[PDB]
Amino acid sequence: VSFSVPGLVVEDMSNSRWPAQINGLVVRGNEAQVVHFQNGRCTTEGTLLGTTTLSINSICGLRGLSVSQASVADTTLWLRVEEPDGRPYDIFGDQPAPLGTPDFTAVIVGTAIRPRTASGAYLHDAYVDTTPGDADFTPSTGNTKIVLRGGGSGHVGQGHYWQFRPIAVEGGGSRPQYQEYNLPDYAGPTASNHDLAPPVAPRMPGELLLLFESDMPVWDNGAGAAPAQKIHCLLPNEFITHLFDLQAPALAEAALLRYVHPDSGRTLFECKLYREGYMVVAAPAGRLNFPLDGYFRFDSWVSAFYILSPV
Amino acid sequence: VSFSVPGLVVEDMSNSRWPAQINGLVVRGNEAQVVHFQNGRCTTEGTLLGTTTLSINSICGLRGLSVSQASVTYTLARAADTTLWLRVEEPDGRPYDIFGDQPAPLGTPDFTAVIVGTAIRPRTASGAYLHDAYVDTTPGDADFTPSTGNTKIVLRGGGSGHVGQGHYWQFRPIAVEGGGSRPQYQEYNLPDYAGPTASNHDLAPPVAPRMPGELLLLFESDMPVWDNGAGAAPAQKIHCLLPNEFITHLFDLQAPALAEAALLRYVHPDSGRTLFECKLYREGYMVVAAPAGRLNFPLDGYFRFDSWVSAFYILSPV
Repeated sequence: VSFSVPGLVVEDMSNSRWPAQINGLVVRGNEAQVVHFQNGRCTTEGTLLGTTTLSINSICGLRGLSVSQASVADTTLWLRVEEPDGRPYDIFGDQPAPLGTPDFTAVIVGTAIRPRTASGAYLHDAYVDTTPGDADFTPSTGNTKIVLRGGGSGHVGQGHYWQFRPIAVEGGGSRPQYQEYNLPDYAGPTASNHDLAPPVAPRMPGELLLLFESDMPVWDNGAGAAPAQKIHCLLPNEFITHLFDLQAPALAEAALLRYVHPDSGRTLFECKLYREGYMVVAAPAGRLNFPLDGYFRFDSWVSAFYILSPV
Repeated sequence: VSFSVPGLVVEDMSNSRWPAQINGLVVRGNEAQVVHFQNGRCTTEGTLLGTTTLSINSICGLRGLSVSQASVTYTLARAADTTLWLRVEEPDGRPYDIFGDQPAPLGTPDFTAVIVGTAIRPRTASGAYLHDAYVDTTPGDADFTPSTGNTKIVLRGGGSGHVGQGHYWQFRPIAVEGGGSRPQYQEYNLPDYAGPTASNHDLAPPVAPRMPGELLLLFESDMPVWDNGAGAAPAQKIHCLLPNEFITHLFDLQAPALAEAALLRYVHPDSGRTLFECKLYREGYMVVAAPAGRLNFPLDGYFRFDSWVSAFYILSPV
């Protein structure tokens, strides 16, 4: 099985850590906080890592059956968390958390949805605090908490299927900071993480990480004063499904890709997609100034010692 | 270039008319209302039709720059609302061509209902903003007019002072209204894209199986319902001809059709065999030799292409 990458242009593709179109290409330096994404992790061989799911609608979310408090103004909701396919989450399995679980610290605003109940369907505005400031973000233990904002009393009875779907993160002066590079405590304050997908840092000199950018919406209680935000991922969802389906064996540490712009009738730049599923370019940190209507094309397998032409 | 379909299991794939995982397979009969979807339209050769976009996050939504009004019980709750006016554009940010080959901008909602969601103003230098919102796509609202280059978004209960012109906005769908005396959600009913005054144009063609004993196979998802926190409205579904992963697969592949339909087999790894077979017609829909109603098969199986066949090929019953 010969290797290949999707022929879709970048602005057609989507973020694998957040529900959004890709609208930017940026190069990140080797900052103190190392990239440790749990979502959007796929090898060139199509091996999924961390909490990565192929179900785009399950990304950065929680779903499962409601349960009572004792079994574990606003209204609290308790879920026994499960996988996107509906099968139960394996506590002592090979994952730090259920697939699609948020992989960063913030207060995440969104909707709590109870779609199938015979007594009638329900939804309400909700938020999930994934910072260590909240003791009850514990999806690694099999249960987690969701807060229904301003209402929801009488609707959180046990035995019903719920979903939390993300809309935005909180911003503003006295709200918890949104830190997309900061991994949460999946097991809460009392316990440790396990089976995390490995850190991403370029080994070779002169090679920096290339990230796919999206806008990150911000909630500030209707003020409209909080500063605009971004969120990033190693590979687009369309890349991940392509590789997973293909299951092509890696023939070298990296695949040399060229970014091809039909209008310009030429290649604009080239990059290295490493076996571990991240891209690098010989370029300094910061936003790349290229049109997003170009696509990546695979040309050959190269070693880690291959010297890229500057961007 | 040989034809093929994705090897992904069904419960891994997503709906091309709504933001949701696929969780059902159902067979629809030839009802009075013919399937006329504008989103989720792709031929087996990878030709996109209607308002179909490859950007899954732009599906059933509206985006563009804000504009002034001059540029363009129920009554009580309405007074508390704020209207937002957008000059609609494509997902890539390029302007909508009013006299182009589309009934509306790509990703526009293709059914009549009140759609609840979020109005997002994500990049403004003065600070980012969002608010709870709804879009009335029924002929009951004169101002759903995306075909004309402008449409309306209603901010529920607030938003005054935030709807100034010149800023980038998005409307993203969360649910449809379902309350007792609220507009009906009718996923098979095409909206008036130009409003009451003008007619639609360049609609993707109707879908109805020609061959006898063949009914349409649809991919089902849950549809969330908003009823102002009552929780009494009955549960809903939404359907599509092909999953998003099918559409991107065909678009990238660009394989020429060698016959009227592609014979697909549904393969279940645990059972170690094919469970049923179907026909994927060139026009981009699937059919099966089966009566109407929900199919009872596990969703951890995948479709596999076996050969090109004519419309007269007789499928084995499901």
